[PDB]
Amino acid sequence: PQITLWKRPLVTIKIGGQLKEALLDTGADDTVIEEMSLPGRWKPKMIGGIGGFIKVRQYDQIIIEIAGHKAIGTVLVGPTPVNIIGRNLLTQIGATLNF
Amino acid sequence: PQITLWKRPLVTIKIGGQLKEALLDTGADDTVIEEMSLPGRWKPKMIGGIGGFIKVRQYDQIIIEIAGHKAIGTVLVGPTPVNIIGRNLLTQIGATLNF
Ligand SMILES: CC(C)CN(C[C@@H](O)[C@H](Cc1cc(F)cc(F)c1)NC(=O)O[C@@H]1C[C@@H]2CO[C@@H]3OCC[C@H]1[C@H]23)S(=O)(=O)c1ccc2nc(NC3CC3)sc2c1
Ligand SMILES: [Cl-]
Ligand SMILES: [Cl-]
Ligand SMILES: [Cl-]
Ligand code: NA
Repeated sequence: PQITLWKRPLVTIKIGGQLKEALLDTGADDTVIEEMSLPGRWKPKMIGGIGGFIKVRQYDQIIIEIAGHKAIGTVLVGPTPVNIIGRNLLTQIGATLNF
Repeated sequence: PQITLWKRPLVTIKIGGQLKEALLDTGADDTVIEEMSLPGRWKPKMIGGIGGFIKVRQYDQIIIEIAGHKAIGTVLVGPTPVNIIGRNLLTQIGATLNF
């Protein structure tokens, strides 16, 4: 598909058996999801943008389905205001910016 | 161009006759640039990021070139940790996400 940018590029994702809405975010290195349980091990991490830093849990090798497309990668879980699909997963679904 | 996402989508912008580096950011509604001088009056705005809010200065109808593409629109100036080109200007340069 081709997604215009007149409004926020929100898509449905499936993660951890749950459906969520998330933002396709080319300005995000990493994928950051609101609080949820995920299986396996994790380790703490600090990530920082506008307004400062938040503490998250880093889970590796997590399968996600993004707008119908499966990928695997690291997911960060914590108190983000918005669920964000970052470049680590956008690359895996073949997403590009075109102009 | 067609920009892949294996690295940050950084481009050169020109604003006020000066070149700067900025991030093409589909997760940003608005364009936010580090402290600089812009002409005219400004209005107040708050923008919510992952770590909290910053106050910024809103300047309207600013001439800005993004990767060689001319735009004229709203620029927010404040203590952002990187220069961000958001959807208000990505739409002016005809950018889409594709996969
Ligand atoms: C968090 C998103 C929902 C929103 N952000 C855009 C992001 O793309 C942002 C853009 C960004 C902001 C920043 F401060 C530094 C940076 F490197 C990139 N990424 C970011 O915060 O990522 C974090 C900082 C690292 C970079 O990527 C890594 O993985 C993602 C999690 C973190 C780390 S933002 O920068 O806070 C932003 C930009 C414009 C904007 N415009 C707004 N307008 C108001 C009407 C609503 S709110 C608003 C918020
Ligand atoms: Cl990853
Ligand atoms: Cl590729
Ligand atoms: Cl604008
Ligand atoms: Na894991």
